[PDB]
Parts: sequence; C-alpha cells; structure tokens
Amino acid sequence: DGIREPVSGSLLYGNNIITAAVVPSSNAIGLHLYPIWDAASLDEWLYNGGPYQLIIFHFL
Amino acid sequence: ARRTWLGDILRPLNSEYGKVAPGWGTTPLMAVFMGLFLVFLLIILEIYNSTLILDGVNVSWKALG
Amino acid sequence: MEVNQLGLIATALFVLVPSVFLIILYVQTESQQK
Amino acid sequence: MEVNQLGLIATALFVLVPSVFLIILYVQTESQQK
Amino acid sequence: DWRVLVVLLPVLLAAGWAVRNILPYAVKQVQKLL
Amino acid sequence: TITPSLKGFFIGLLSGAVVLGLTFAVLIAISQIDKVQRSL
Amino acid sequence: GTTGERPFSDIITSVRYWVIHSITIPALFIAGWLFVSTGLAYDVFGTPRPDSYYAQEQRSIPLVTDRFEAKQQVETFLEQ
Amino acid sequence: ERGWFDILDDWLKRDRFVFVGWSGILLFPCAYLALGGWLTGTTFVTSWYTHGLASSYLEGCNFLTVAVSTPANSMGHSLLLLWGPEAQGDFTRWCQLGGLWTFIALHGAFGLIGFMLRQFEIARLVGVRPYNAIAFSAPIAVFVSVFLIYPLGQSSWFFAPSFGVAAIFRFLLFFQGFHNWTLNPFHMMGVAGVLGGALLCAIHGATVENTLFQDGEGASTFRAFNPTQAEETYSMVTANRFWSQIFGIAFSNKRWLHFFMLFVPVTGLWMSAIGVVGLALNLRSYDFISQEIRAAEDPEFETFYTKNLLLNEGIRAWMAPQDQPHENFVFPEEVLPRGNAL
Amino acid sequence: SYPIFTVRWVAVHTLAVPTIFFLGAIAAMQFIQR
Amino acid sequence: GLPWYRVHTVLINDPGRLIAAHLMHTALVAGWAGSMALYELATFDPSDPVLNPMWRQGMFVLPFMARLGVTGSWSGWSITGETGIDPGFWSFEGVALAHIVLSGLLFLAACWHWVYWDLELFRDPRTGEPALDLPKMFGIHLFLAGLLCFGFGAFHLTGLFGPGMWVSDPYGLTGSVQPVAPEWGPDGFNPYNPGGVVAHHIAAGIVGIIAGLFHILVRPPQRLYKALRMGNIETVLSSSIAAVFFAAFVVAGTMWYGSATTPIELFGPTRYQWDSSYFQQEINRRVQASLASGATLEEAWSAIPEKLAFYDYIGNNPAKGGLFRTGPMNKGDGIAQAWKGHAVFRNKEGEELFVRRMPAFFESFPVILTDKNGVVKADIPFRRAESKYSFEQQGVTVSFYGGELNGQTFTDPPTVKSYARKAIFGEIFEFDTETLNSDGIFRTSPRGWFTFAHAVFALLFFFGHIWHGARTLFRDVFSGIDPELSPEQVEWGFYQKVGDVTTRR
Amino acid sequence: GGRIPLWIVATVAGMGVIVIVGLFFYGAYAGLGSSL
Amino acid sequence: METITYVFIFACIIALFFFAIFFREPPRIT
Amino acid sequence: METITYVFIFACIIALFFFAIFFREPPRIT
Amino acid sequence: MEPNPNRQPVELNRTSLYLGLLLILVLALLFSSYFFN
Amino acid sequence: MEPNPNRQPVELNRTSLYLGLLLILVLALLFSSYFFN
Ligand code: CLA
Ligand code: CLA
Ligand code: CLA
Ligand SMILES: CC1=C(/C=C/C(C)=C/C=C/C(C)=C/C=C/C=C(C)/C=C/C=C(C)/C=C/C2=C(C)C[C@@H](O)CC2(C)C)C(C)(C)CCC1
Ligand SMILES: CC1=C(/C=C/C(C)=C/C=C/C(C)=C/C=C/C=C(C)/C=C/C=C(C)/C=C/C2=C(C)CCCC2(C)C)C(C)(C)CCC1
Ligand SMILES: CC1=C(/C=C/C(C)=C/C=C/C(C)=C/C=C/C=C(C)/C=C/C=C(C)/C=C/C2=C(C)CCCC2(C)C)C(C)(C)CCC1
Ligand SMILES: CCCCCCCCCCCCO[C@@H]1O[C@H](CO)[C@@H](O[C@H]2O[C@H](CO)[C@@H](O)[C@H](O)[C@H]2O)[C@H](O)[C@H]1O
Ligand SMILES: CCCCCCCS[C@@H]1O[C@H](CO)[C@@H](O)[C@H](O)[C@H]1O
Ligand SMILES: CCCCCCCS[C@@H]1O[C@H](CO)[C@@H](O)[C@H](O)[C@H]1O
Ligand SMILES: CCCCCCCS[C@@H]1O[C@H](CO)[C@@H](O)[C@H](O)[C@H]1O
Ligand SMILES: [Ca+2]
Ligand SMILES: [Ca+2]
Ligand SMILES: [Fe+2]
Ligand SMILES: [Mg+2]
Repeated sequence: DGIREPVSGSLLYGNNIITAAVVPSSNAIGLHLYPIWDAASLDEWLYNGGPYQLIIFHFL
Repeated sequence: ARRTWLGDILRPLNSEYGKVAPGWGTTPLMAVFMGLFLVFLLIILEIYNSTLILDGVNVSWKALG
Repeated sequence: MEVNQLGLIATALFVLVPSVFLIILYVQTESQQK
Repeated sequence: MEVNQLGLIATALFVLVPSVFLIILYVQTESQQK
Repeated sequence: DWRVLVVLLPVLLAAGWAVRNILPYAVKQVQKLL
Repeated sequence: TITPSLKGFFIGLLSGAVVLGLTFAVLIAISQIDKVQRSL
Repeated sequence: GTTGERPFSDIITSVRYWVIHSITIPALFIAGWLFVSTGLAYDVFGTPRPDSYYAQEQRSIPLVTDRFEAKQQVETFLEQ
Repeated sequence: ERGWFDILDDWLKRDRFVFVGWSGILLFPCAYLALGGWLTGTTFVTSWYTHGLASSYLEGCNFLTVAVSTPANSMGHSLLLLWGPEAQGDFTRWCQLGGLWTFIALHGAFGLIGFMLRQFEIARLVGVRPYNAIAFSAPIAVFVSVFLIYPLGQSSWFFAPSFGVAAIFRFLLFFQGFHNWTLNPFHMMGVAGVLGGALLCAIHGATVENTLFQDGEGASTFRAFNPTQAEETYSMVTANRFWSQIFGIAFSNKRWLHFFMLFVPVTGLWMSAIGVVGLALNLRSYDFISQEIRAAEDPEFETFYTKNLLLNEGIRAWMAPQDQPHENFVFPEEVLPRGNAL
Repeated sequence: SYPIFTVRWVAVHTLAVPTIFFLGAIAAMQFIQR
Repeated sequence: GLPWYRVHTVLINDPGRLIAAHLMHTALVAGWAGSMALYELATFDPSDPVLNPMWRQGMFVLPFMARLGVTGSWSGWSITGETGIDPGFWSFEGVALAHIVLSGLLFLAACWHWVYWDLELFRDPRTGEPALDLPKMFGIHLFLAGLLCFGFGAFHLTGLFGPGMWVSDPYGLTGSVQPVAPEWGPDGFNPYNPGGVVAHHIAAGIVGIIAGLFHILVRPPQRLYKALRMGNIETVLSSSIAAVFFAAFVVAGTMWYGSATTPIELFGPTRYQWDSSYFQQEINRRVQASLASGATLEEAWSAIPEKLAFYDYIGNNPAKGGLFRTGPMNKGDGIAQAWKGHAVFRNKEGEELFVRRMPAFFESFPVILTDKNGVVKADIPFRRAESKYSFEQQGVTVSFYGGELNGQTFTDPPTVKSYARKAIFGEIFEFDTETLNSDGIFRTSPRGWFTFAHAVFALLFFFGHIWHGARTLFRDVFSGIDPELSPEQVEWGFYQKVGDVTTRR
Repeated sequence: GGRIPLWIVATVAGMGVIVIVGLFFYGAYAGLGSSL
Repeated sequence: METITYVFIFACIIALFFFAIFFREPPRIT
Repeated sequence: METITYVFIFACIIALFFFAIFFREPPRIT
Repeated sequence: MEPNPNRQPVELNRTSLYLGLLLILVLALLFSSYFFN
Repeated sequence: MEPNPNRQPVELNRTSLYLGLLLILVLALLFSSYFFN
C-alpha cells in the first residue's frame, strides 16, 4: 500500500500455504510498469513488489 | 462343509432361510406399532423442545436433584 | 514460527500411509499375469 | 522427559519406509501367476 | 368483516362463471368415467 | 392434568390425522373409480 | 408419445379457454388488489402500517423477548 | 393379490403429465407449502417483532430485500407450531413471531426427503440405477447442516439463515466476520467442488459440441441427432487427442468421465456441510496460533491472514448492534475499531 | 375427447390461481405511500 | 479384479469370514477403549476436582467410566477427591485391562473363524449354498438385546446388583454415583430426570424381549420379505446404518443441550448455561441471601464455592473453541489455580458499574461498563481523541470480594483495565500457564468434541444409508441396465402404469 | 381448438408481463421503498 | 521444518504431473 | 510419546512372532 | 486347508494410482497448515 | 517402444518378508532410544 508497511507473503518469512501470497506492487507505483531494469537493485525491486508485476503480465 | 458339536446344536436356528408368512401377514399390526412409535417420538421431542409442557415436568437442570 | 510439534509427523503419516496403500495395490496389479 | 523432538519422526520413518518396501515386494510376488 | 366479502366476491363470481361454461362438459366427463 | 400445550398437542395430532385420513380416503376413492385396464 | 391430457397449445388457443379466463384471471387479480387496498392484508398477517412501526415519542423497536408470553407481548406493544 | 393397496399403487403410478407416486404424497404438499409459505411471507409478512426489519413487498421491500426471517432469539429452538404454546392457535401472532420460518424450514426438509424418494421411485419404475438420488444427497446435506444443525448448535433459530436474497448475503458476511469461514478447509473443498463442477460442466459440454461428427447437411447441427441412434454423436478419440496435447491428460473412458462429473460437486458440497456442522459449535478454523504468537510479539510482522482478522473485527463491532438486537448492544463511538480517517 | 379435469389441471391451478391473486396484491402495493 | 473400494465384498457370501471380520473390528474397538483409558490414566491429574476436573484435561473416556460407576484408581484416589478408597478390581485400570484382554480373545476368535470359514452351520441344508436366516437372527439378537437392556436398568442402574449412575445437584457441585429408582410418571420423559433413564431401560428392555420372541416365532410376511429384500444381507446394512445415524444424532443433541446422562462434572458445562447466565443467577441469589442474613459483602462473596464461580467463566463454555486448537482446555487459558474473587467496579462517584460480558459468538469483545440500568458509564476507547468514558476520566476503581484478592482495591488505571478485560469472561481466576506452555487461546471441552464428532459421523452415515439402501433395492441393475431395455417402457403413452407391461394401452 | 393463433397469445401474454414488471420498477421510485 | 514440508509436498505434486503426462497409460483404441 | 513409540514397536514385534509361527509358509516335501 | 471360493484378485490401474496420489498430496498440501497451526 | 529384453520379475517370499520386518522392527527398537536421546 505504499505506506512503508511491508506485508510478508513468503513461506520462509513466516507464512504457511494458507497465508502465503505473492504481494502486489506498491501503491506508490500505481499503474506504472516496474520491470527489474528500472530498479536501482533487486533489493529495491523486491521491497516494491516487482515480482507480482512480472508474474501477472507474463501469466496474462 | 465342517460339522461341529456347537454347529449341530445351532443348526435349527439357521435353517429357515427364505421362509415367509402368506401375503400381508402381520403388516397391519406392524403399522399400528409404527404409528404409536411415531407419536411417542413426537411426544418426547416436544417435551424436550418445550412445545409440550406438562405439570410436574420441569425440563431443566434446576428442577431438583 | 512456534508451530505445533506434532504437525510434522501428522503431515508425514497423512501422506505416507494412504500413498503406500495405493503403491502396494498398483504394483501387485502390474505383476499379475497379462 | 526432554527428548529430541525429531526422534518421533525419525523412528516412524525408519520403521515405515523399509517395512513398506518389503510389503510392496511381497504382495506383488503373491499376485504373480502361479 | 366486509373486507373479506369484498375480496371473496370477485373470486366467487369467477368460479361461478367458469362452472357455468363448463358444466355441459364436466357432467359429461363425470358420466363418461361411469 | 391437561395443560394448554397438551390440549394443543391433541389438536395438532387430530389435525394431522384428519389431513392424512382425508388424503387417503380421496386417493383410495379415486383409485377405485379410475382403474387401469389390463389385458387377459 | 404423451400422457393423454389435452395439449396446452390446444387449450390456450381455444375460444372457450379465453371465454372462461377472460373472467377468472381479472377477477383473481382484482381480488388480490382489494386484499391490499382495503387494508385487510395488514390485519390478517399483523404487518405494521406505515404509521404503526413506532409510537410518536419512543424510538425503540418492539422486539419479542418472552417466549411463552410473546403473544401477549406483541399485544402490549400494539396497544401503544 | 389385487386389493386396495395395489389398486392405489396402480393409480399413483399412472403415466401422466406430472408423475405422482407414493413419494408424491409426501413431496407435493410439503414442497407446495414451503414455496407457498415463502411467497406468502415475502409478500405480506413483517420481521418487525423478531428482527426490527421490514421484509415484505407490502412494507416496500423489493425482490432482493424481502425475506421470511428467523424467529426472535428468545424463541430458542421452539418448533413454533401454529397450535403450540407460543402462538396458541393465533395465526396473526404466529406470523409476527416468525412461525413461517419453521413452517418453511420443516416442510422444506420433508419436501426434500419426498423429492429424493421420488428419484428412487421413478428410477425403480423405469429400470435405471438411482445415481440421481445419490447425487441429491449433497443438496440434502447442505440444507440439513445449514438450516437445521447450525442453528441447533447456536443459541436459537434466530441465527439460522433467513429465507431471502439479501438475508442470505448477510449470512455470508456474518460467517466471514464471526467464523472466518473462508479460512476453513472444509469450505475450501466445497469451493473446489463447486468451481470444479462448473469447470467440468463447461469443458464437457464444449468438448462434445466441438468434436461432433457431421451427421447432417445443416450448418445448425442439432437436428443431426436421433435419440435412438446406436452411434456416439461426437468423437471420443479426437476429444482425447485434443486434450492430451493441450493439457497433458485427457479422459479416455466415458463412464469414468460421467461418474467424475457427479463425484466432484457432490463431494464438495458434502465437505462444506461438515465444516458448517463444526461452526454449529463455533468449532471454527478461525486462527493460526503460530501467526498470533509471532504477531503479538513482533509489531512489524504482517500477513494477509492478520489483515483479514482486522476486517472481521470491524464486521463484528459494526454489524452486531443491529444484527443482534436481543443483545441490546450499545457500543459508544469511541470503542468502535477503525483505521485512520475512515 | 380429452378430459378437462386431471391431476395436471389441479397442479396447474394450485400454482396459477394464487399467483394471479398475489400479482394483483403486489400491483396495488405500488400505489401505497407512507 | 475388484477395485479398491469393493475389496470387502468378498464377505457377502461367506458368513464365517464375515463373522471373523466383525470379530476383528470388535477387537480393534475394544483395544482402542483399553489403550485410550491407559493413555488418559497416564496423563490425568486427579488432585483437584474443583478447578482441574477431568473435562479441563481433555479426558474423553474417563467420564464414560465415571458415568456408570467406575470412580476410583488402584493407586488410591477417586474422581470426587477421596483418598484411601478401595475400588476393588473395577477401577479405571481394571476396566482398561479387561478391554485389552477382551481385545486379544476377540482377535484369536477372529483367526479361528477366518481359517474355519466353511462350517456346515452356514450352509442352507436344502441347497448347500451359504445362507443366513436374517429374519430369525434378528429375533434372536433382539431378544438378547432386550434381556441385557432390562438387566442394565433393573440391576445396574438401580443399584440392586450394580453401582448405579452419576447424579448431581442442579449446579454440578456435589456429583457422585448413586442408585437411581425408576420414574414411572410423565416426568420419566424429562431428559434431566435420571429416574427416567432407569425406567427406560426396564420398559424398553421388556418390550425388546417381547418383540424378540415375536421375531423368533413369526415369519415375515411375503409382501415385506420381497419389498425389503430380506434374503439380501445388504438390506440389514442399510437399515442398521439408518438406526445408527438416528442414535448418533440423539447423543450429539443430548451432549450439546445437556441431560441426566451428560452431567457437567464429567463433560463440562453447556454453552446454554453461559447464554442464560445460569451460574451467575445462582451466585447472585446466594450472595443476596447471605446479605439479607446480615453478612458483610466480603463474607457473602467468600461463601461462594470456588467450583460454582468457576462454572460462571467463559473459558469453560464449550462454544469458545477452535477446530484446530487441539488438546485440553488447560492448554489455552492454563491450569486453573484459584478464584481471584468477585470484581466490583465503581466510578469516582461511587456508583457500582458492571462489565458487559462477551457472548460466545465473539472471538474478541470491547470493554464497556454500565450502571445497574444499562446506561454506559465507562469503557476502554479505541480512538482516544474524542474519548468521554475512559477509566481515567471516570475514575474507575475495582474492589474484590472473596477469593485470593478479597478485601483489596485497585485504582491504577492500567491495573483496573486489566481486570475489566478479564471480567468480560465472567468470574476471574488465577491460572498456571507455564506447566503446559499454555498459549492463552480458548479450547472446547469433551462436551464440544463429542458433539462435533457424533454430529459429523451421523451426517456421513446418512450417505451410507442412502448408498446401501440403493444397492439393496437396485441390486439387479448394479452392473448396468438391461441391454435390451424395451424403449416402450420409458417412452410416454405406451403403458398406463409406469413400468408395468401388463398395462399396455 | 386453434382459433386464436399461438403467436398472438404469446405476444399479448409477453406484453402483459412487461407491463406488470414495468409497474413494479415504477414502484421502486414512488411510495414505499422509494427512500423518499 | 514447516517450509521444508510445504515445499516437499509441492515438489511431489510437480513430479506427479510429469509422470501422469509422460508416463501415463497410453489410450488404446479397441 | 516416547513410551508409546517403544511399546508400539514391541507390540508389532509380538504380532510378527504370531504371524511368523501360525501363518508361516508351510514346509512341503517335494 | 480347502480353498475359499470367495477370494477375488484386487486391482488398481495406473490412472487410479495417479488420481489417488494427487488426492492425497493435495489434501496434505491443504491440511498441513492446520496441523502445524 | 520395442520391449527391453533385460527386464526380470522380482520376488520376496513370505519368510523373507518376516525376516526383513524382524530386522527393521528390532533395529528400530534398538536405535529409537538414541534418536529420542
Ligand atoms: C402430507 C404431508 C405433510 C407433512 C409431512 C406435514 C408436516 C408438518 N406440518 Mg404441515 N400441512 C399439510 C401437510 C403436511 N404437513 C397440509 C395438507 C396442510 C393444510 C391443512 C398443512 C398445514 C400445516 C400448518 C398450519 C402447520 C403445519 C405444521 C407441520 C409440522 C408439524 C406437524 C405435526 O405436529 O403433526 C402432528 C400429527 C401427526 C404427526 C399425525 C400422525 C397421526 C398418527 C400416525 C395417528 C394418530 C391418530 C390419533 C390417535 C387420532 C385421534 C387424535 C386424538 C388424540 C385427538 C410438520 C413439519 C406446523 C408447522 O409447520 O409449524 C412450524 C403448522 O403450524 N402443517
Ligand atoms: C469420537 C472420537 C473422538 C473424540 C470426540 C475425542 C476427543 C478428544 N480427544 Mg481423543 N482419540 C480418538 C477419538 C476421539 N477423541 C481416537 C480414534 C484416537 C487414536 C488416534 C484418540 C487419541 C487421542 C490423543 C492422543 C489425545 C486425544 C485428546 C482428545 C481431546 C482433545 C481433542 C482434539 O484436540 O481434537 C482435534 C481434532 C481435530 C484437529 C480435527 C481433525 C479433523 C480431520 C483431520 C479432518 C480430515 C478430513 C479428511 C482428510 C478429508 C477427506 C476428503 C475426501 C473425502 C474427499 C478431546 C477430549 C487429547 C487430550 O487432551 O488427551 C488428554 C490427546 O492428547 N485423543
Ligand atoms: C456399518 C458401517 C458400514 C459397513 C459394514 C459398510 C460396508 C461396505 N461398504 Mg459402505 N458406507 C458406510 C458404512 C458402512 N459400509 C458409510 C458411513 C458411508 C459414507 C461414508 C458408506 C459409503 C460407501 C460407498 C460409496 C461404498 C461403500 C461400499 C461398501 C462395501 C465394500 C467396502 C470396502 O471394500 O471398502 C474398502 C475401503 C478401503 C480399502 C479403505 C477406505 C479408507 C477410508 C476412506 C479412510 C479410513 C477410514 C478409517 C479407517 C475409519 C475408522 C472408522 C470410522 C467409523 C471413524 C461394504 C459392503 C462400497 C460398495 O458398495 O461396493 C459394492 C462402495 O462403493 N460404502
Ligand atoms: C414395529 C417397527 C418398529 C418399532 C416400533 C416400536 C419400537 C414401537 C414402540 C412404540 C411405543 C413404545 C409407543 C408408546 C406410545 C405411548 C404413548 C403414545 C403415550 C401417550 C400418553 C399420553 C398422551 C398421556 C397424556 C396425559 C398426560 C401426559 C398427563 C395426564 O395427567 C393426562 C393424560 C393421560 C391425558 C421400527 C423400529 C420403527 C421398525 C419398523 C417396524
Ligand atoms: C403459508 C401457509 C399456508 C399456505 C399458503 C400457500 C400455499 C400460499 C401459496 C401462495 C402462492 C402460490 C403464491 C404465488 C405467488 C407468485 C408470484 C408473486 C409470482 C411473481 C412472478 C414474477 C414477478 C415473475 C418474474 C419474472 C421471472 C421470475 C423471470 C422471468 C421474467 C420475470 C421478471 C417476469 C397455509 C394456508 C397452508 C397454512 C398457513 C401458512
Ligand atoms: C493377543 C492376546 C492378548 C493381547 C492383546 C493386546 C495387547 C491387544 C491390544 C490392542 C490395542 C492396543 C488396540 C488398539 C487399537 C486402536 C485403534 C483401532 C485406533 C484407531 C484410530 C482411528 C480409527 C483414528 C482415526 C482418526 C484419526 C487418526 C485422526 C482424527 C480423526 C479420526 C478419529 C478419524 C492377551 C494378552 C489378551 C492374551 C490373548 C491374546
Ligand atoms: C515410501 C516407500 C516407497 C517404497 C517404494 C518401493 C517401490 C518398489 C517397486 C517395485 C517394482 C516392481 O515392479 C514390478 O515388477 C513386476 C515383476 O516383479 C512386473 O511384472 C511383470 O512380470 C511379471 C512376472 O511374474 C508378470 O506377471 C507381469 O505381467 C509383468 O508385467 C511389473 O510390471 C513391475 O511393475
Ligand atoms: C398404507 C400403508 C400400507 C399398509 C398395507 C397393508 C395392506 S392390508 C391387506 O389389504 C387387503 C385388501 O384386499 C387384504 O386382502 C389383506 O388381507 C390385508 O392384509
Ligand atoms: C486378572 C487379575 C484379577 C485380579 C482379581 C483381584 C480381585 S480383588 C476383589 O475384586 C472385587 C471386584 O468387585 C471387589 O469387590 C473385592 O473387594 C476385591 O477384593
Ligand atoms: C496489569 C496486570 C494486572 C494483574 C492481573 C491481571 C488479570 S488476572 C490474570 O490474568 C492472566 C491471563 O491474562 C492469568 O494467566 C493470570 O493467572 C491472572 O493473574
Ligand atoms: Ca402523512
Ligand atoms: Ca509460555
Ligand atoms: Fe456427456
Ligand atoms: Mg413503492
């Protein structure tokens, strides 16, 4: 939600199968396309929900 | 098949497979008992449900003891 | 995470017991004369 | 007693995995044409 | 209650009218079944 | 003694018996008037 | 095949059907209308008229709270 | 021989437009009264005295908001018979007390028994196996668990579903907020069976319609079928190859395919019924204890599971005063949970 | 030639007769004002 | 070959191996009972029937032994808190041992009946085919069930030759095993009258003996024999399953609502006792009588038994649990140690205030305090910026009467608020949360778990009834419909009566 | 009898449905249930 | 341990997909 | 849980003894 | 001993193996979270 | 495919089942104490 309040989605970060998710990209991004190469680093890309966009656009 | 002492004693109790009384037999008597039983179940249900409330019958823990 | 310590054995046997049952039945079907 | 929490699953799988292997082999031998 | 008579009257006047246009064939269907 | 709800119980019991009795009396009567035809 | 009854298409295209039902259908419709317009529906089923959900001063709902004297409780709620 | 019972059996089983049968003696009165009771209540009957709600066309509701609502919580699980100790034979009072709810629920239950008996009876007369009756056990399991067992486990019929469109939607949201019912694996299996059943319905219908043999000259292909024909009307072989190459697996046995189409939705509904029996006792899948321990100790730990509980807490606090009027809840503004601004 | 009153006839009217009555009632309701 | 879901059908035509399989099933169930009792005895803490009774400890079979008169251990304790009792052989341990030995003997008998399956007894003497005369078997078994039912009621339950049954006062304070005389009037059908349980078994037993003799001596009518397929053992399976799901719904119901056979000292209180404030009313009644007798407030509340206060606490409500919150109730709120006493809240004007209690529906609940008329006087706010009713603004204090905290008053707002949060659960207790590493989340009791399993099993057995009834009545088409099914038998118009070729038009 | 063509029966019956359902939608905006 | 368990079950399902597709019983026309 | 485990294994061994003796492959002269 | 004529062979074909293993593994993937709790 | 001629049936007779189960159960009875530790 772009309010610097990160939601843990992955199994290794304390989720089970029922609670885990791949979390949407940040509200600060809005509808902007956010590919890996627009981030300063993978660490940044992950904080901001980059994986979600890669997944849903390739999936669709 | 194997005969045994106990099997021979019990043999008459397992010898009338398929035997029937003619026609409807005691079916009318059976239906009367089924109807009485339906009414009995309806009575005990409605007592437990407090739909049927009887003198001296307090359906609660706090009746007595 | 403070998970239930019996969750692991519960899940393991939940998988293994019926899976093994089916594998036993499958293999002895294959070995029957064709 | 404060036993190792993995002792139960270790013992269960130690028994189950090889026992099941043998049961599979036995049953599919019995089902072969005689 | 006048309100009940008011509501019933059209229905009764309808069933009375339908029986007057079917009594020639309803008595015939009744006697036909013997 | 016969409480109000036991009187109500008897009313419901009699009402159900009347409904079932009338239903079967009518069905039996109709089944007798309009029998199926079978060949010899 | 069929089951012996007259076909519905036969019935509803016949003059006699419409002689009968040009009366019975409007009569039933008018009877239902009057069931409401006379106000009888309110009293049969106990449904409040628009001016009868609340008394003028209180604004509390007449909820039934007593299983076996509920009938007398709605009656007390109705006298208000 | 040929006595009155057999003469009655003859008449009951006549081949007529609407088959009757012995089962019809139970089915037709109970189905008619359950339906007639619903139309009567939704058209004319209030919920003012049981719920504080208007619920009929007469009061101004529309098709989406009318209902036959449950009795007041103070009625407990009373059968609420018209001649019973609550209404005491007063039809008007009976309606105001919620008597039409138990009337519909109970005539509905016995009607459903009658319908499944009808399924058995007709199958036996026509000479088919009674799988349709067996599949109908899933509707019965749902009706009995949701409309009878669930309220019987709770405080009263009040918490059963009310018979109406919006009333049922409220039931769904009550189950989310109070039971966290979406988290329950028995509901999840229900969802899988319903959505999987709908998937099978669509994919099987489409596959048959798109592997048809050309059995006529028309571009509209429905006429090129004869019910008495011996031949399959579509190619199982072509359908099997298509799905094998598209999806990786395909049906090859038509009998298994059609059994599976029954098995999937029937089993899903049965699983959802088991979960509701649990919820009759508040035996919920409400929480994950390990999540709660971590979140209580670590105020930076957040998952979609903790997010949904916050939504449940709002549902409970904001809906309970009006949804549970017998509780006389007064929640001052300052205690209501809410986020910033909203 | 055809019977007029059948089981079908009864089933039709147990539904049709109240439906028209109800539709007249609901029609009247559209003119009620608070 | 047979698919996996039909392997047991090899028993249908083999009465001897069916008996063997039934013996093995019986051995497994008896062995479960023995093992379950031993596991419970190895884990049960008998030292406190007041605040740690069996139903707080997840005990499932212990209450069933106690209900029928097994109340003592060979180690010297009894479930009513006695010491130095001699139970004889029929202690909890003796019952468990007996079930284990029974299991082994049934297992051995199963082996014999499996090997020696081909007994002449199981052959029809005329045809030489396997045959069971199920109508006469029913009479024999019904006669035996009637005798046992009658004897259970006439000798065991009465104490005439046996121990009696568990009975208690209306508040579950003084329960014990007692002889119970039968109740032959209408109150015998009151589910809360134990004398009706005694009368039931005497009267139903006698009826069972008579009906059994009828069923031994009178053959079924031909019309019923054919309609119910009385030559097909699967008809018995169908109707037996029906009777069993009926019984299972009944025991689920009487467990959930309570009856003379589901007493609260054995299975825990019911949810309805919380809904109706059953225990709170009796507590308040007793306190008011003490006060009217001149007692001080401290004396009046100190006269309340800890056991009565503990029932007036939502952690013992069976509708507060979770499907996957496993184990004993003690694993949630902890092992109860002592009543803290009755908390009385007051504001700075000295008006007594009452905490609104949590209904069972709510996993969480706000803290709201009202005066005696239900007017809100204090609460714990969420948003603070427009708070009017905070404990700080209203000067809320809490004083305790009875229990550990008797005579104490707290004024520090966080402490007062802490106690108010416990008061939404009813009476306030001190818990040991360390011994079991309790997690603070409510679990249900054996009353709840029993009800859940038996309602679920009953519903599933409805499917089994439908399935086997179908297989019984449609056996001729189980492999499919007649390949040359007359199209006139399913089309319309050909037969006057559906499925009757003799009614061809 | 076939004196009244089925397509006329269908057309008139259908128009009747439209009229009465139309009345019910009118009633959503006037009188009870209109929010006004 | 719980993460290993979840990923293990998932991995077994994916392996099952592979065998169910490429090592299925071949459909045979008769 | 450890006592249950030990007693369970022991019990399985005793059961095996029973089957090994009374349900052995019968020795047959050929 | 004389042979029991009621014995029958049992079968599980490969498709049924795959369907059953899928059911078991998916049920385990579903229920395991609740077992760990 | 053309059939692989190197395949062979596999066998485990009942005595070998009993010997193997005895080995496994006794090894488990022996080692379980050290697994629980
Ligand atoms: C035919 C199928 C059928 C079935 C299965 C039901 C079933 C039911 N009805 Mg419905 N009903 C029906 C048709 C049916 N009805 C019809 C045709 C009408 C229109 C008249 C109604 C109108 C109706 C109303 C107005 C009400 C019900 C109600 C009920 C419920 C309570 C019934 C009861 O307690 O009876 C008890 C009676 C019996 C079970 C009869 C059994 C008779 C036994 C076998 C023989 C005994 C005879 C007796 C000894 C004779 C002497 C009596 C003497 C002691 C006075 C039950 C769900 C009540 C309800 O739903 O409340 C919520 C209710 O208020 N019904
Ligand atoms: C009617 C049966 C029954 C009931 C009501 C009880 C009740 C109780 N048991 Mg006992 N027990 C039983 C049978 C039962 N037990 C059996 C058969 C055994 C041998 C395994 C035991 C061994 C046992 C032990 C060792 C312990 C208990 C304990 C307890 C207490 C806690 C229960 C709990 O946490 O459950 C939790 C229940 C669940 C989590 C629900 C499981 C639901 C399953 C997994 C659903 C499966 C779905 C299925 C796979 C889907 C199929 C789909 C397909 C058809 C398509 C409670 C009083 C505990 C206690 O406190 O003892 C003092 C304890 O330690 N029990
Ligand atoms: C008295 C109870 C009872 C008895 C004796 C039977 C007996 C039978 N059933 Mg029926 N059935 C019952 C209740 C019963 N059923 C119930 C309650 C249901 C609904 C769940 C059914 C639904 C049913 C179906 C759909 C079918 C049968 C079939 C059969 C026949 C073969 C069963 C078989 O080979 O399984 C072999 C089973 C296995 C190899 C493994 C099953 C494992 C289960 C699913 C999980 C483990 C359960 C656990 C061990 C149970 C503990 C006890 C429980 C009470 C808690 C056999 C005559 C079959 C039939 O008609 O064949 C012609 C068949 O298709 N039954
Ligand atoms: C035969 C058969 C079956 C079994 C049938 C069985 C077991 C039938 C047994 C039926 C029994 C025990 C029926 C008992 C009925 C007793 C009744 C109806 C008692 C009524 C008493 C009343 C109304 C008393 C009223 C009063 C009260 C309460 C207060 C007093 O002050 C005033 C008074 C006397 C009016 C199966 C299982 C269904 C299988 C198929 C075939
Ligand atoms: C309850 C009760 C009873 C019963 C009654 C009855 C039986 C009734 C019935 C009633 C009825 C029987 C009614 C009906 C109604 C109907 C209606 C009201 C309809 C409407 C419709 C519409 C509105 C339509 C719509 C639509 C659709 C659906 C789709 C297509 C399109 C349209 C839109 C057109 C008695 C007396 C026994 C007892 C007491 C209680
Ligand atoms: C031989 C012999 C002997 C011995 C014996 C013994 C030692 C026995 C034991 C036995 C036992 C020891 C048994 C046990 C059993 C058990 C069981 C049978 C169980 C079952 C279980 C189940 C079935 C479960 C299920 C489930 C689950 C798991 C989960 C949850 C859900 C449910 C519940 C479903 C003697 C010495 C006497 C001598 C003679 C000979
Ligand atoms: C978690 C525990 C996991 C343990 C897993 C253990 C897996 C064990 C796999 C056993 C492999 C058996 O493999 C099986 O061998 C038999 C012969 O013995 C083959 O059987 C083949 O030869 C026999 C000769 O008698 C013929 O009757 C049969 O028609 C033919 O197909 C099967 O086609 C094959 O499937
Ligand atoms: C309606 C419930 C079913 C009850 C069936 C009992 C049938 S009763 C049956 O009726 C015949 C009439 O001719 C007699 O000949 C015969 O002797 C009599 O027993
Ligand atoms: C298999 C071991 C058997 C051990 C037998 C010990 C018998 S002990 C004996 O048992 C009776 C039971 O009612 C008691 O009444 C009696 O007082 C007691 O001494
Ligand atoms: C500020 C803390 C006030 C001290 C008393 C708090 C209420 S009471 C408190 O409640 C705990 C559960 O929360 C129990 O585990 C514990 O035994 C009990 O002392
Ligand atoms: Ca005005
Ligand atoms: Ca701790
Ligand atoms: Fe199909
Ligand atoms: Mg309007």
